[PDB]
Amino acid sequence: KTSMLTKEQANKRRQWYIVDAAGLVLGKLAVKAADLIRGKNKVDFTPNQDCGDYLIIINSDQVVLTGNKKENEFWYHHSQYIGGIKKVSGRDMLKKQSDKLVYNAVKGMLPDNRLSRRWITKVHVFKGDKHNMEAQKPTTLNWS
Amino acid sequence: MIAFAKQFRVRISPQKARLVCQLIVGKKTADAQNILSNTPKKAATLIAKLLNSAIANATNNHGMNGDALYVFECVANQGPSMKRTIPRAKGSSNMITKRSSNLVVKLSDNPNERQELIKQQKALVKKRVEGQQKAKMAR
Amino acid sequence: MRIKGGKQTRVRRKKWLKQASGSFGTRHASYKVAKQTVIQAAKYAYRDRRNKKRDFRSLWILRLNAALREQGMTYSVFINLLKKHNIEINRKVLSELAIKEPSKFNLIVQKVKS
Amino acid sequence: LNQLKSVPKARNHKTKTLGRGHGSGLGKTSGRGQKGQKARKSGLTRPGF
Amino acid sequence: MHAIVVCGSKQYLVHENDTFFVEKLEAPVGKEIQLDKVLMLDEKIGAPYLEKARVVCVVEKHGLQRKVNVIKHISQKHHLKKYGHRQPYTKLKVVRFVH
RNA sequence: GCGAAACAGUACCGUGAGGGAAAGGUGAAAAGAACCCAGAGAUGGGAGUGAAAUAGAUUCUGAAACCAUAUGCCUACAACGUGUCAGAGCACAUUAAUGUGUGAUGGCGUGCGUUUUGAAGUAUGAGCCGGCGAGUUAUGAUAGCAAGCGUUAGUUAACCA
RNA sequence: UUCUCGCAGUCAGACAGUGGGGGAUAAGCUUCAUUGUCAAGAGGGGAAGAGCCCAGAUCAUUAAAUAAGGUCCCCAAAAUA
RNA sequence: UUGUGGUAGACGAGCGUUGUAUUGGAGUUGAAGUCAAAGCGUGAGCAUUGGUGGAUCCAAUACAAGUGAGAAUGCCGGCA
Ligand SMILES: [Mg+2]
Ligand SMILES: [Mg+2]
Ligand SMILES: [Mg+2]
Repeated sequence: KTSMLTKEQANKRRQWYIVDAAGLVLGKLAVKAADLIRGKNKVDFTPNQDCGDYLIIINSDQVVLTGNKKENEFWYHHSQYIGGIKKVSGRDMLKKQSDKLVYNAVKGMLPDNRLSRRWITKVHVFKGDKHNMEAQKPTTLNWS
Repeated sequence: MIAFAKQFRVRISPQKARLVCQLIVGKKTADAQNILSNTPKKAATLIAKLLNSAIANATNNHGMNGDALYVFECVANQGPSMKRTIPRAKGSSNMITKRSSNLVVKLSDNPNERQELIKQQKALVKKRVEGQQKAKMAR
Repeated sequence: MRIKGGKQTRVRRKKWLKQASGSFGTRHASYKVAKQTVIQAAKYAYRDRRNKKRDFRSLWILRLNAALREQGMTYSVFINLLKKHNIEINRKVLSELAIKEPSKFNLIVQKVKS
Repeated sequence: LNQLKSVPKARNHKTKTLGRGHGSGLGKTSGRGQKGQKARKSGLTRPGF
Repeated sequence: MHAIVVCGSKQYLVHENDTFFVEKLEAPVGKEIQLDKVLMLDEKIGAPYLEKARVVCVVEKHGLQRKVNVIKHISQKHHLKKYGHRQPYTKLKVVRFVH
């Protein structure tokens, strides 16, 4: 037998953050956001305690998709009815709803799980620079 | 200090008696006799008499205070059943089973009366471990 | 000579039922279901008694990767820096626990820089 | 010679009980195979056949 | 303060006055055993092993771990083999470590 | 075990020949529970007899499925062959043990017999519990193992005492 | 793996690679010779697959090095040119 | 030192039950059976304590069998 591995439990302390998503791309931003939310980079990562930090993403509509994807790759959403496919294009997503784009691109990178739906709510994606979350005193770091 | 009262094989269902026995349980006796008389159920004329008999048994026999009483715990356990045959189309003869109920009502006097049952439970295991320990002296 | 033997059957079934307690619904009542669930639970025990040492090593790798990524090198480079230079058999967990008592770990991660 | 403890040298051999489970082997099929003529009651046709 | 020690086949992070369980050592209760292999005693890292360094422990007890009752059962194919296991262990604590 | 421990070839089915069941135990002895309260009454709760009334006429013991009550823990954004390996918090404290009950949360996970090339199976059997229930016997054949007796060996059957 | 003696079981096979027949160089088709596997066999890869690749489970360990396959996140692991 | 996956299937060693025999022995200062418990065994299985219960029973060696149940659209009873 052996010494039991150490595992923090309800010993969580989470600090907010700010990243200005000015000219980043979608997916490269999304993996960094997903890891920051899960606390995958924490030195003491307990796989079942939501040991990860909060996150606020600013200037969502300025994010960019490489290549001609803006006219060729579609995002779908289906109601449970028939003929309910709503099919929108990257150019239309970067204009009509941009925060929903980053939100969905982040959520899919989390595991099918019971904290995933509780992790994803720690991502606040404002479309423009201004916000009402200055009260929480976030730090600020570039490209994460 | 319980002073129960039991009626056996009443011709009512166990599952219909449990509906009014739920009404009466945990409530004081002044607002049990009348609240049980006033409800429109067959399972109430059969429990008003039993509850009043329990009142009288508590007051006369054991000698409790009365206006401190409350219905401690109510049930309708399954009494013996009766099996009968019933005709059908083409002669298939299903079996009707008449039910019954062994009603019993307990009336406590002190408001707690529950930690005491737990106390007896705990004593019944304390003496088991104690007898176990006194028999570890086999040296 | 006739032998009935209701003692032994009940004792055996009692052991099987006692094995499965804390089971949902009838799984702790009926014996026929209790045996199925005990068999299945022991299959899962046999599989997990191997999957857990399959997974704990992975967890140690992950919590070592995270610690090294905040010093300027990756785990996939640290292992070379243990085997080839300064041949060390320090285990793959304890180099993990040393972060929970850090500043003795930094001595490791700067020791292999030689 | 102490009937309270009377022992032989060696005669008590493996009694193949055919139908009492699998742990002893020789269980449900009981050594009769699977689903042939021999499997059924009274297989084993006429000796010279 | 701390030390890392190879007892049995498992490496242990061990301080003063800690009780840990290792595999059976064939040594009676109360005697002092000097675990020989050691690496990273105190800021002093032996590469293969830390030479001339021991950790001195007093054995506390020999015990049997909780029963593990393994049953293996081919599905629908005439097999229900059963087996039980109680891995023995020794619990022991450190007194002080030879420099 | 006779179908049948008792008023059984009864009750019951059939027009008729005929078919054809189930169930026993107070206590040593009725001392079968006078009397009181509630209630219409059965009955119940005290009393009383008695070693015990959790022996009370529902009558030796009294499991399980099953139905209700209750301390302790969890559960009302959650995809679940229902458990397992980790693991918090909570509440207790033992056939003294790296302990017990529950188990927010992570990883993992398509039952059992049967028959089939192959079944989680949109193939089949089982509603659940308990009991009953399926390679024996007589007389001979061959083979293995052990024993007695032995080189003009060995061995009795029926029958008789 | 040859010989003798006791005791059976089996005679509904499947798929992948290879060489051909029937078939229409159609079939997860059918019939053969051959090499494996499954049957009667779990783990890892394959997203999920009885039959492919690697392999061949005495039991426990919260130990280390590897095979096929693979290293942005899900999912453990990589960087340079 | 070489091994220890496995259905059909061959072989070996074994646990348990009911009773008989002799040998020891426990029992109204509470026997078997029955539930409960945080025990011991490689498995079949085996103890310890307490409540209930109210008279038979346990171990050692042989012997003999109506001897070991999850499945038969199984039979009987009960219950959902
Ligand atoms: Mg068959
Ligand atoms: Mg079977
Ligand atoms: Mg059908």
